[PDB]
Amino acid sequence: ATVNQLVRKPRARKVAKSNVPALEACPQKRGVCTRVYTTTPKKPNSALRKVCRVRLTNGFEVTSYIGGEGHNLQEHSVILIRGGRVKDLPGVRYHTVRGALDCSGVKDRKQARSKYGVKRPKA
Amino acid sequence: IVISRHVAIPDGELEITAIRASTAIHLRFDIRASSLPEYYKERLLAASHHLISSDGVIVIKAQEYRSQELNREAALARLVAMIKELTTEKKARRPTRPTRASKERRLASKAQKSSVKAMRG
RNA sequence: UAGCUAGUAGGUGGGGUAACGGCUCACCUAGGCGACGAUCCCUAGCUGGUCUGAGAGGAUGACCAGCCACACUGGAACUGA
RNA sequence: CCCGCAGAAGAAGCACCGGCUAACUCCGUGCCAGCAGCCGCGGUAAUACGGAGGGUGCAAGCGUUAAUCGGAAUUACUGGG
RNA sequence: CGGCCGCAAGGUUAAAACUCAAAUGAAUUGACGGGGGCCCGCACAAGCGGUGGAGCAUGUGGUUUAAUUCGAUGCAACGCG
RNA sequence: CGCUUACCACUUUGUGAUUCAUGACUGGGGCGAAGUCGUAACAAGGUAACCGUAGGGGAACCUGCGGUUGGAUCACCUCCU
RNA sequence: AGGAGGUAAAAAUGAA
Repeated sequence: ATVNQLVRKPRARKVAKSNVPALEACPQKRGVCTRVYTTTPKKPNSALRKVCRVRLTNGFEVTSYIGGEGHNLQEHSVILIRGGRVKDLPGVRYHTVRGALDCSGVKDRKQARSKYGVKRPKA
Repeated sequence: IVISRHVAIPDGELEITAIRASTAIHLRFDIRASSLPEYYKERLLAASHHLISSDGVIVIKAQEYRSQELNREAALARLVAMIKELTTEKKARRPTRPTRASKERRLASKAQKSSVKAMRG
């Protein structure tokens, strides 16, 4: 306690560390995406999840998880990145936006298509 | 024999053709299926390399050197270093997925399953 | 970031401005500031307020209103209330 | 703004349904493809994966991401060790 | 990293990036100990006779073939069904 | 009007201070799977563990010195008032 | 009942 010391040195405030270091407050960022590969998740679960490295306009080079049943990503393909980690992959904290500029929607998606950016079939 | 690391290339499987452009100009070839241990002639036949022929007789020319001793030696350096370039399929990939450790982690999954029957009304 | 400053702390006289003053000169004095944080470095327009919060507080200062600063960068002056 | 003509005529999607957290069955694929805010799910009866139908919520908006405060008595002056 | 001290080995003051959703404390029921105590048992000791060394019957693993059917396959399968 | 003097921005030079990027190579750390060898710690972990310090070694770690308990272990047998 | 000596033997791993 010691309020006498409190007037000598005030109460501090913790550092508001963010889990998404994309950029200060940028909801999305444009990446030129290099190295489109795959990897295995951590111990309790198993799969060969598709992933890709990326390079933003500011200069950061982090990884991004490509969700969805299949993808149209190629060697360069400029994409869009959003926050959120997957917990299974050690080292990724960014989801790729399925549906934006260079990323198409997942083939034949009826339930939940806003996420995965699939256009509603009027036909 | 041509000295390599493990297959060590038994000479007699090399086609060193001397031509002019001087007898020092060698147009060296190497056969892609020379007893190389299974996956070796697999990675030496197929390649995303340069100086690789589609018939597996890899094309290298011994020019820029007038001495015949060096042309034979430099071509050898461009073989072993080249064989390292083709044995480096993504530096370390087979990629070998263990088959018995998989039953161990699956047991661990059921271990968490046994403790996930907690709190509820 | 531990000592910082040498027109710098003050006095007298001249000068100077709409006006007080190291605002500016000459001489003299040797002080002034500093752990209740001087200097240094980094960040930032300030407030009324906005949002959240039971309150105390905390984040923030775009839009409407008030104040300050700039007009391609920097320097000076004029005209003129 | 008000009145008249007039065929219901021209006008409903989006997330989610294992628990947290209101709301379920069936089919297909079988630690593979994939899901995920948190714990986790999947080895041929998966209410969690994709599809179908039904259902819960909100509604010309519905969700993801980013940022702020609260929950946080996890800076406690109010109010901790 | 820097400052300070030290002949030196270093000491002192003292971060962040990154990564996980746990780490940790006391205590409780069991378990186990190349820990202890009490007690038991062809467990060993004191004795008798066998297997494995030989031939053969039967069962299984393995192997060959068109089949050499299926299950059992530490104790608690192998003259078993 | 022209000439001349002081103050000055910018420029050039020397010269250090600070910081941001970059750098062949190198150091240690985190994470991921558990393949190589070993089996250090948890029971007395099969040499009690740990702290400080020095030395040594392919690795956990070992040894010497001092310290702490966040260590176990007082079970039986010949003997005396 | 107090108290004195004293008696104990090499042996890894099951995979983060």
